[PDB]
Amino acid sequence: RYPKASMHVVPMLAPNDTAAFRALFASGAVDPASVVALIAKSEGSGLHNDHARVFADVSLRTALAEARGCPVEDLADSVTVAVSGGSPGVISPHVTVVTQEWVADLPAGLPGVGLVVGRGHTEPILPEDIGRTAQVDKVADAVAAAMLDAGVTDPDDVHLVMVKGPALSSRAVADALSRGKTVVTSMCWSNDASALGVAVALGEVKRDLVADDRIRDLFSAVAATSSGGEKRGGEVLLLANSAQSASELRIGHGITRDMADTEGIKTAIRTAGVDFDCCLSPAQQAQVVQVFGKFVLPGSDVLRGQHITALDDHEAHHVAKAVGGALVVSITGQPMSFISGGERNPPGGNPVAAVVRRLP
Amino acid sequence: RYPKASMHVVPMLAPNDTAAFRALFASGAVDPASVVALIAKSEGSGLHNDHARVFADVSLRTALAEARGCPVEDLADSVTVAVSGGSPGVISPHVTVVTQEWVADLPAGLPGVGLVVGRGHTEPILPEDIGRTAQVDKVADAVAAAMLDAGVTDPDDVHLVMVKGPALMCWSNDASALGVAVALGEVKRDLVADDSAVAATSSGGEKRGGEVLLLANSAQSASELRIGHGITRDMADTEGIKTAIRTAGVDFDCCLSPAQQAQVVQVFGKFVLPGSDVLRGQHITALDDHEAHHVAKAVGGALVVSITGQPMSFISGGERNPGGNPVAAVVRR
Amino acid sequence: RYPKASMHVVPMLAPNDTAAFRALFASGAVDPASVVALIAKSEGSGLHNDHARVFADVSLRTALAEARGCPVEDLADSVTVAVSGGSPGVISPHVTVVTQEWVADLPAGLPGVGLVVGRGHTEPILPEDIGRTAQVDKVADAVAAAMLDAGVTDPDDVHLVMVKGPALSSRAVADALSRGKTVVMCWSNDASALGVAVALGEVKRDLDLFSAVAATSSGGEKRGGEVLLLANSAQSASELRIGHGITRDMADTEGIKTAIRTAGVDFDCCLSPAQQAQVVQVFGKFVLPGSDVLRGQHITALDDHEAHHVAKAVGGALVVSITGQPMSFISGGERNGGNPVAAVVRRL
Amino acid sequence: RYPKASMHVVPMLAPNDTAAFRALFASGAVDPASVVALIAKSEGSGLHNDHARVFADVSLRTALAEARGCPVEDLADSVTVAVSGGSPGVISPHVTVVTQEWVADLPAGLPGVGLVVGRGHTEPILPEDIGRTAQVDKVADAVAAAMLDAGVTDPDDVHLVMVKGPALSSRAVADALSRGKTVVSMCWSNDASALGVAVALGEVKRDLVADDRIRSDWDLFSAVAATSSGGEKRGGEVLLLANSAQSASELRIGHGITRDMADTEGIKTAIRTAGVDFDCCLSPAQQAQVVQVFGKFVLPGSDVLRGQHITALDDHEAHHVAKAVGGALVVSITGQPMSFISGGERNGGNPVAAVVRRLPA
Repeated sequence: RYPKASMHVVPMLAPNDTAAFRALFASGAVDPASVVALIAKSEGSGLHNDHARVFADVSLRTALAEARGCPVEDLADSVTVAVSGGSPGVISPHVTVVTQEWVADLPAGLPGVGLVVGRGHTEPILPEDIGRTAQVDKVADAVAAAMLDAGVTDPDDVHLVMVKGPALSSRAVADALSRGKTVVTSMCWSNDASALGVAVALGEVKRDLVADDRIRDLFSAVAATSSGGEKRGGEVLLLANSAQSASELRIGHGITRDMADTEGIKTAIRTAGVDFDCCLSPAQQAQVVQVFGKFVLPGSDVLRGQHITALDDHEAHHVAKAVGGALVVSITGQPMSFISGGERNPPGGNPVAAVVRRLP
Repeated sequence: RYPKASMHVVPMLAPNDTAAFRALFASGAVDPASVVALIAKSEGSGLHNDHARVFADVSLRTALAEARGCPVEDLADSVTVAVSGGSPGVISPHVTVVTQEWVADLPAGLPGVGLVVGRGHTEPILPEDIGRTAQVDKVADAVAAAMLDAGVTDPDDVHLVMVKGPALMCWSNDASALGVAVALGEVKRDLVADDSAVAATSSGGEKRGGEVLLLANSAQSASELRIGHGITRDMADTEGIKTAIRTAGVDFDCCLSPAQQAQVVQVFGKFVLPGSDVLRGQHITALDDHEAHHVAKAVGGALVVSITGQPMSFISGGERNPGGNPVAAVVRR
Repeated sequence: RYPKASMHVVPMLAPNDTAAFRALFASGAVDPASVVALIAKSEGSGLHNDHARVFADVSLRTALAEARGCPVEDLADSVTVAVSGGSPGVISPHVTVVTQEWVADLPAGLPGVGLVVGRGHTEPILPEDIGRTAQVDKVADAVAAAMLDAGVTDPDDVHLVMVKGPALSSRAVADALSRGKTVVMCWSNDASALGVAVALGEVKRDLDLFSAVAATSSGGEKRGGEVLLLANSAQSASELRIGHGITRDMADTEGIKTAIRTAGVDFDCCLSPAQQAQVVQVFGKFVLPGSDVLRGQHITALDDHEAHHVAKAVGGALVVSITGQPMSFISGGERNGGNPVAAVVRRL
Repeated sequence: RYPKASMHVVPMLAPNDTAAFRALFASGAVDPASVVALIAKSEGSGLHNDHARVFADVSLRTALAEARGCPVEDLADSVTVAVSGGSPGVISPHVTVVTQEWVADLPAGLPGVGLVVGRGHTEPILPEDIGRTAQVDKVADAVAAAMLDAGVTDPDDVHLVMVKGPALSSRAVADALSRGKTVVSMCWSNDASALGVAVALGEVKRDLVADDRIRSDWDLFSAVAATSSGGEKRGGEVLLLANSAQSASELRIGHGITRDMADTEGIKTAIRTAGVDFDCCLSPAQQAQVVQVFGKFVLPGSDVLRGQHITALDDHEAHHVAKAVGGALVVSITGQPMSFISGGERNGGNPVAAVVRRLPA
């Protein structure tokens, strides 16, 4: 069997504006039953208590389930819904719809490698596990599972790994206590452990070097981790390439070197299959289907030898995404770009992945 | 009487960090008596009640007067102090020190036109004038006066005009901008009633005296700098910045080389909120956002700095308005 | 036809937490078909683009229609859903569920006047009407209609009037233009408030000119305005009574106290725990003050970028300090120095 | 010698508005040379990078020094300048000017105990000390020194202890590393400082202190500590307000504990124990007897209030909101917007002190 993945980027005027999204299926353009991921940007704060984000999640699930003719509960483990809140500046709220179907015959004429999607699920992550080696392990297992689901064995062909974990709630800690266990305290821990899990499963870090005392040098260049809610089941969404891919897309990745750097974005675009020096032409820009950039706050308050306010700013989270969005969009000309972050900090360095067209 | 203008960009770790600024003069590198403008970015909100901004203003004046050996009151109309609050993201707080002296003796091999600075003062602007034609007129007079002070007569050689007006705010700014338009012939005076590509207007305080700071070019310039300008087409556009850089004298297609980047001394970009919430055919949140003022500057700073690689860039704006934002660049000549 | 109004205040841990709300009906405690108003506080910004607020609105409707066995579209003109965003400080997010049944025996036991609820609907308010006398008039009609629905004729027995109006969109302005008409949120609110004043005789239709009891808000494109009115009447079978007061300045508790007292609680300065518990709900609108002078001193309340949030924080602190109940309906934050506050207490 | 302390509360329309402040001295009403503390509220964010706060600090010092006829550097260790940023809602920015002179003879007719002010200085607090027992100890020493400076030996007569400590700067950590020491910021310094106060006042036994329980064992606290930290200055500072029988002051201080975020009883207890006799409300006259309130409104320990969920810990504007609430409470009782409402940092009981008039018979 050969995998055929597609991406459709549709706008949202509000967290609950599913008009264009529904039109995608109503028009016959996309089969709702083949949808494997929804990756969205919503308007709002982007903070841990952003209810708009949840609103978008709920709305998108309800729309998709309606289009499938199933009740909403069914979508439980069949689709990855990842909504990142906060869409400052040039970032246009949207949802990227990811489909994948498997076909008996490989189309001919497809150059090099092509996009493939894998998904994975963690064993329940108990509150006692959060930020600790148990989480690291369970995530690693899920990532390996996702690599297998995508039919990928070379980790250098894995270009983006999104992990959704749980965070510590008061009900969670109460549960831990009620079973005589302790907790690390929250979201910062879950995220770090998750990132480390990715690093382990992709061989970027040796498992021997992991311990609860060293969790919070050891990095993944392609991890995009987030945490929240009470759901103990973690989830992995993996985007890679393979020679067996029937997709008309290819993914690449890069590392943004500092807060003002465009080269990481460019590298993502270029390694995905677009050939250019400095700028993209309109046509080349249009070949870029989606960019997934995580713009976490920098490691320091020094930028090109000068002091910046980016760590001191009460609005740091918002500002970081604003800057990232400005950069990405200035290159691609496409406001509907997936700009996540600015939680906390390759030192100084942020991941960015690009999905571009791969034509026969 | 050739004019020789220079710019020295020095960092500030805080609104009252005048260390590097003082070192500029203490080292003999710059003559404090030749300082004609201070143009700074401070950390803070950028809003009308930003006291950090005022803190930077007060601190800078006190430092400069100390370096001059005069008391602070004397600087009253000899130096233009313009502090724009709010330095989000990649913008590094700083002060651009602008000097100008006249020299008897025009030095040989300077290509084309060169940077010149002019300054002007309005008649008192009465509260009854704010946002009305009287303001428009008084500002226009001050701009003409500034053009004369710089020894410039061709308005196509004027590349930046900063106006500082009083408040009782959006009105004062609009009237001031119109004043600039009138004085540069961009708009006919007849078309003005109570019912510019290069204006950078701001207002605040009770001070009835408006102030103009004008940056232009002239053939008679002994300056080792040149200024250019551009128009930012929408919120995601880098072409206006590039045009500013290019027309100032840097020859490039798409990107600058490290050397070329280093040839850019300062950028003065005003990033007012867009005219609409549509950008490249898509909805954006930029007008709805409670932090719009901050975000606009963040975006502008990201753009400018991504091109020049210099965090100490003068990114102002955040005020309210489908596009069209002024940017000036000062480069080596 | 004797009216029996009740209020059930239930917590929400998030805009879409309808657990306690659903349990209200599932337990048999409240009949969902008798629900006439949902009045909620949600977590969020309280600003014009607060989607959490909308999230709560949608969630509440979807929960009430479920408990009614209808689909959600029906709740159409039958229930007033009013969600005020922004719950800073001591304000606990919640929904006050307002039921009203008509019935047969007037009990006795039941001293003086009692709570009654009236509802009303405006003629479509066209964009050309917003902020103008047409709106004033249509709102006035809707308020009169609501007074009638409640069986009240004396406007001195009306103690709270909530108006939901439309605001000006682009699509609205485009509409006005396409028919050659000229348009004038702040506007819609003022006109609505003036409507209430007219209908209650506080201001003479042929003219400093406030309503002491109006609580107005505007938003969306829906041309149909809505009135929710809370009053008293001698014909009321309710175990509750409503009163109102005016908050004199930003630091004043006397308006809250007056609301409580005139609703039927007898106290001088403080309430006892028991008296506190007699207070079922407080509806206070804490709009920004008229000036930046307070007890002879300068305050930052008008300059503050977070003014809207801070005003509610202050109001919530005041109300809750008196009643000891975090689940209090504290709205406002808009720009204007006297604020309305109403209290609903046990009759008993 | 008998101490005579006074307090003059004057408004500020901006961080650098020293008009009313200067008029205080120019009018002869107050002797600038007797000023021992400036305690101010400024407009601004209240956050760690609030430059308006610093602006107020600088402005006040410059004004005071000008009034003294000395240069500003001299005020170095003679005056405690404590500016708390962020004045939301009903809080009117202002500066409370604290004077103290010593007199040979005690005026007669002064009932009970009276206000006295003490000041103290820590040994340099090294970055390796921040949040650790070394800080706890150095602060304790400084508080004992302040108690002695005020002529007070009974810790039950100490009603407010303001500690200004250092915080961990990026250059501080570099220094620590450069000397082979470890570190761990502002929350730590504050906790350690608070513990220092608790130790020096006998509220907590020294034996019970350890680096592993400073932040952990929340049982250990001081009912009267008001701690803050910031800057690079290694020298901590204590400002202590107490009572004594030897006081010639026409004021008396009291304190209370705010039980939860919605509680007025702590404020009331402060007022009452300071010398105002009332049950529930104050009369206008009684209100006017209250000269200043110093309340620290740090965020609550939990998000449960009177059995319900509140947003106060989740809110991105928590720091601001906490002070808005506190200010509402204080001002609702005293009717005086110029009240010293600090806090906003993190943790469910908050200290509040009140200074009222104590008139001769």
